[PDB]
Amino acid sequence: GSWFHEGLSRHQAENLLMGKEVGFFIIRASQSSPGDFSISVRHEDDVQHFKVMRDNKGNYFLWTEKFPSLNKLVDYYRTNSISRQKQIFLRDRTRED
Amino acid sequence: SDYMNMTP
Repeated sequence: GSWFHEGLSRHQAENLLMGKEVGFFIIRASQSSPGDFSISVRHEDDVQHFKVMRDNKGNYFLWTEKFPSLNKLVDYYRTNSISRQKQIFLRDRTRED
Repeated sequence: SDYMNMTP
């Protein structure tokens, strides 16, 4: 598998992630901002979406924290909450894996 | 649509 499913729609990402554990996620091309990515993340009761923005140096960010690559952004949010309303960490393996 | 980190 892969984190990255560029062609998945927002609703398709919701459907896929409803079948996954909290913190599982997919990175897709944004429908609203076509040259950018969106990260969809399974929360406890639903799936929420984050826009991956770019600064004038080409860094990637969600909030204020900047990263030179999507990979570094993902790895940061394994340890730090991606959500400001709840504590949610990105995950991509089950506990049994 | 709606994104959690959309701010002005």
